[PDB]
Amino acid sequence: QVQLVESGGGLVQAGGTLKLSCAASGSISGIVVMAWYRQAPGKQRELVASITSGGTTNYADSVKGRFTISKDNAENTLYLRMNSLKPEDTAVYYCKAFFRRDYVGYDYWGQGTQVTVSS
Amino acid sequence: QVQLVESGGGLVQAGGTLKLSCAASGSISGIVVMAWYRQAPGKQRELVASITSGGTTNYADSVKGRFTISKDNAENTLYLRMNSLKPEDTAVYYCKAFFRRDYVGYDYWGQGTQVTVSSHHHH
Amino acid sequence: QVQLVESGGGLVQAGGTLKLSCAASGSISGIVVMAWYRQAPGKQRELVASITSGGTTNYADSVKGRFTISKDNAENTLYLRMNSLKPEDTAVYYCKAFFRRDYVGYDYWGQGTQVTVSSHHH
Amino acid sequence: FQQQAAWDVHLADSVARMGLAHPWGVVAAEFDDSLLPLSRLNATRLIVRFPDGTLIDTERADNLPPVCDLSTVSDRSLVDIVLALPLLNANGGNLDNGSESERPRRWKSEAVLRHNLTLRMAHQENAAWLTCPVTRLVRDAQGQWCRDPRFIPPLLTLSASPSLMTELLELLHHLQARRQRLMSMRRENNARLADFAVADVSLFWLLNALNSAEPVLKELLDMPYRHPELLYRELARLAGSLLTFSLEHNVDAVPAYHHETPENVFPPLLSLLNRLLEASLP
Amino acid sequence: FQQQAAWDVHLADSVARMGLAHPWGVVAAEFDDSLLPLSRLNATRLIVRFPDGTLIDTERADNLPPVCDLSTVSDRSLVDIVLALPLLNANGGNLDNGSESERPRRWKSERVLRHNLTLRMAHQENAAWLTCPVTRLVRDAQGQWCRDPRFIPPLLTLSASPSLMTELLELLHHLQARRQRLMSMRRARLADFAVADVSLFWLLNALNSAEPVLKELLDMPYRHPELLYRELARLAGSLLTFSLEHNVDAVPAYHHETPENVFPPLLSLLNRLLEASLPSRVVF
Amino acid sequence: FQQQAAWDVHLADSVARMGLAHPWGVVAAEFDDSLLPLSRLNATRLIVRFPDGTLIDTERADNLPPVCDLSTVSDRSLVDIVLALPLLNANGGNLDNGSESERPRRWKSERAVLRHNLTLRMAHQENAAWLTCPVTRLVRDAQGQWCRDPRFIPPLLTLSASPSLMTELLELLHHLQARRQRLMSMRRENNADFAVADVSLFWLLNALNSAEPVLKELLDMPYRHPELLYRELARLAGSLLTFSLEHNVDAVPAYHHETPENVFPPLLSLLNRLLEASLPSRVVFIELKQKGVMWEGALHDARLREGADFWLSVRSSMPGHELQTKFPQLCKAGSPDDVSEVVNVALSGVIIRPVTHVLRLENQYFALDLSTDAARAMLDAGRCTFYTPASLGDVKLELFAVLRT
Repeated sequence: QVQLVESGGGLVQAGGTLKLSCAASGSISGIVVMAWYRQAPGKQRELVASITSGGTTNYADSVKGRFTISKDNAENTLYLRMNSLKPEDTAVYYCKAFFRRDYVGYDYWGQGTQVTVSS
Repeated sequence: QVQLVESGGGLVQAGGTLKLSCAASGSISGIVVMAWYRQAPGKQRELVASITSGGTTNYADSVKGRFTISKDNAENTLYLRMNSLKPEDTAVYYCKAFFRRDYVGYDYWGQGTQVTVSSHHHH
Repeated sequence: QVQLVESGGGLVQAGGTLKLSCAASGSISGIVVMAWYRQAPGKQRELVASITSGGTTNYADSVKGRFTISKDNAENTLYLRMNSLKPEDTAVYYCKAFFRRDYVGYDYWGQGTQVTVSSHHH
Repeated sequence: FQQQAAWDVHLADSVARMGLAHPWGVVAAEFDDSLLPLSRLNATRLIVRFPDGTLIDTERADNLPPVCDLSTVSDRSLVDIVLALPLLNANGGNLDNGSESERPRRWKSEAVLRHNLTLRMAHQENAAWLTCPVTRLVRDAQGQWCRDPRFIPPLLTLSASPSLMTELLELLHHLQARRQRLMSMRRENNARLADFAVADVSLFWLLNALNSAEPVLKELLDMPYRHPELLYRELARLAGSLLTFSLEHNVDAVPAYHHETPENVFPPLLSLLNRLLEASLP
Repeated sequence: FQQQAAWDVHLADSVARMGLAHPWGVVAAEFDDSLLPLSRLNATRLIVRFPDGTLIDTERADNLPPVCDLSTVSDRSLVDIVLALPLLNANGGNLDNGSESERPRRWKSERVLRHNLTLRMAHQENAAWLTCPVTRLVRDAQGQWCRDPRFIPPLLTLSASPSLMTELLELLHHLQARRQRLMSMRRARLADFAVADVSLFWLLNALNSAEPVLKELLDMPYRHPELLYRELARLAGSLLTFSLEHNVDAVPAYHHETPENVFPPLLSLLNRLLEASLPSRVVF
Repeated sequence: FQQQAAWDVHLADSVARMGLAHPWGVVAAEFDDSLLPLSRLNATRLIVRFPDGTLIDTERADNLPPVCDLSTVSDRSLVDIVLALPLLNANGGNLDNGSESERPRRWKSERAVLRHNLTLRMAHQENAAWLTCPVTRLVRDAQGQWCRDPRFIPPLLTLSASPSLMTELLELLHHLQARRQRLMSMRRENNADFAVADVSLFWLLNALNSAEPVLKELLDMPYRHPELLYRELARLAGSLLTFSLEHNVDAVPAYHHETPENVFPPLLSLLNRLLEASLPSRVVFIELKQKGVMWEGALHDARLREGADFWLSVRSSMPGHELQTKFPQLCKAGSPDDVSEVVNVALSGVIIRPVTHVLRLENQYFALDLSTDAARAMLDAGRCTFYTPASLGDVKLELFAVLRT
């Protein structure tokens, strides 16, 4: 089992920056991949960026070239540096953990953090 | 397999008594618990009383304090002594047998016996 | 796996004859029973005749007494001699092979061969 | 519906094949010997597992196969009865829908599926079926069909053959007796916790063969409902250990495991073992 | 729905019964000892297979049974806890609806089917349930309930009993020590035998045959202990041949339901047989 | 739909795990070697069982994984190919739909029915999001071309999955059969006769006779899990290591299911070595009693009747080189049926010939060449006499025999 807590959300103007944090605790040794998801008002929860335990990053086409997913293994914290923010980036951001307790996978989620981008 | 036959049913006045009998035959060795059920007109079959093979009795709240379930192991007969009868006790009474054979349970039933309790004011 | 190729189909006058051939190749030693099926336009594929590897024949009631299923084991060829042909025999004829591998059965089919029987209404 | 059932049989088979070479055979095959004078055979109880993994149980899920008519084998003196179950077709339809087929289909509709179990004979074309020997009928002096007493079907359980069972209880009784007589022999020779006899050397070493096997064979026989491949391995291991000190019988005397024909494996192996037990210590 | 689960379990059981005599027992049974002074028992983890072949797993599919109230056994000094699962009825309804029954029903409905798992005691009438021992609570000098450390349930895996694992790791170390010493005790790049060698080479064959086999059974201890018993009994049998005063009747019979009378006596017997190796050190 | 499949795989796995520690591995893994110069690897047949209980069969229900592009490993000389199957998610969605995931999903939709997402991956990649099974190792040529390592063996579900192992196993059984009959022939023909002298002949025959029927049945039907074969192979190695001084008990490899190359090849060659080393003492020492100028030796031993070659150990005050020219001419053996202090007529069929070797530095060894009638008269009368004259000096004689077979 893994426990996740997001922080760092807020209101920013277009072109601004935010750094979201996700504190991970529990059986962290079983984490295969960590990700950031986002849910817009009428839209469904979409994948933003992911990082494997080996450090391989992947980004959605909409955030590629602007966002940076990173992991602090010492502090067991997942980060999302969101630069060049656009109002379309307004959503509730969730951090996810894909965990393995052999030989089965399990999904763990955070509560969510609101990110508002004004013009 | 177990074969059950009920007798002792009838017409009685309110406050009266009846003793229902249920003759059991077959693979009697596997009987875990025996019970009495009743089905009133229109209503579904309800549990009245039960007795485990070890003799532990249990009664529905409606019959508790009035009825007595007992077993004659020698004659392989289940009894139901129904005292302080009330017209609400009018129904078809069925005896049941819960049998266990190699980690599987099986339910066996009797044909049914009619019990009619009439009113206290000569009707 | 088994491969089947039908030949011998064509247009025949009512009362005529045709001999269909079905060349079998592959794991032929695994064939349990061979059959001839037919599919008329719009209608479903029906069994015509069958022959077990031991030579036991069976025919649909419609073709019994007129058709003959036979096997040339040397040439690994299944035949269907169709005599006293009727316009109702018009259909696409398929040869089938019921094959066996490891306690499981498998069906193998041919591409199909058209048989048309023309009528003298009278 | 029927799609899950094919997959559930394959799963069963694939797991069983990790620890068993032949996970198929008879668990129970009982018949009605009465009306054999009228040339008709009927099964009363059948628990049989097919080489594909299908378990047939007439006590739980399956219905008894129709009567076996022996009028067709009036010209025969021996008839090998098999329980037949159509093959499953990976490509085809395994249900009887009333449309003709060149082969038998595994299921009939009764709505739920019921296996098309049939009693057939070994002299028939049975490749369109999964087959399992279930009896052998032989003729007596009067020329009457009667079940061959010497018959053993392929076994899934030791308990499927009550004759082989009592023949094994007898082997264990013999082994334990030859072991106890060997316990007395060591005690018979004067002992002060030291051995000075060479005669005792062969004897002490023969006691190692018997004491190693006894607990192992005792547990296999206390619960005899496992596959006889287990029993064979330990029976053959013992025969091998006893063949060390003998020349009446060569090492080739230990029969190989023929699942399909247990008559050529368990009776010869038990015979060999009993001969070796009597021969080592007369 | 429930129809597929029924007799699907029979198919898996019938396959297990081809290689094993008793394919049922405990895989894991963990408890919260903290509420024992408050006369309350709770399970934390339960992976148990019942004799009908039903597997219950609280880590995945199943929900832990409700708390065991020990208020009812205040007059007792020993209480044998069992995990109970109601029998499956071929004729009846196994779903726990509103209506009352004389017997418990296998399933309850939840916002899908959920097994009706409860903790009961061996002194209760449990014939309406499938049962499997899960602990034994005994009282101390203070008179408070405490799990009996000597308790071993019917086992599906060796790993289900960490005490047996300890007792086995210890036996394997004793066997390795006695083998290494006795292998050094054999004598120019060749050897000529004696009377003393006869016994030594019997013991050496017994120990060298068993060691690799018992080592692999203990490296991966997640198989059914019938495998371990067979190989443990095979060794005990071989070792009590050159020991007079000892019959082959010393080797306990395999009894699934009561492993306390099979594995502790057998490991003890083996440890005693291992110490009983004397090479006549004072013979000049 | 997909919910039922998962639990029934778990049910079968839980049952397999009652008898086997590792119920997973390869049954069949075949490849198209033709496209390897074009840096492309394709599987032709795959029957693989994953550690979670999932059986993959390319011949039945599954589709072959897409081609493995070796352009990505141009910088490598060794590449370990594994068959990958996405991990089943207890909480998540195991079916490839529109939405993107951070992890691979177990199934794709086809026609509509579920199809497993099988792919070929390499051991140097991050594969924890997948269930993996080794399926080949590609190694490079002197030319630098990719080619499947012939020494490779994957984790086995069946013995039959490795034809090389199958061959070495058939070879081991033939070697065992040969060594068992040879040892069964050299057994003391009493009435069966065993004594304190030959513990090696007994325990080596008990070892071989116990194992032979057991290993033959495991090899007649080689489609069971190798854990069965290992247990019985290791049991034999252990029994055979009792009479070994060149090999220690640590020589028996532990069972590593994932790497069978470090378990079955070492165990089979250890067993082969132990089987060649299985030769008990074939030397019989004949005591020579000296009654002046005569030497008497008793030939009562039952093993000498079977067939044996004799040798003479001679130590004398006479110089070494001068003893070889004089002893065959001076020393004449005596008639076994006759009793005297001097032999005037040497036996017909006995010829003492000096040899290099059959330990004593100053001793001179000679072969005792005997005929059909000469060896017959000696064994029938159960005696052999030797006359050494006073001219040989302070002469000492010792008789040794080497049993044939």
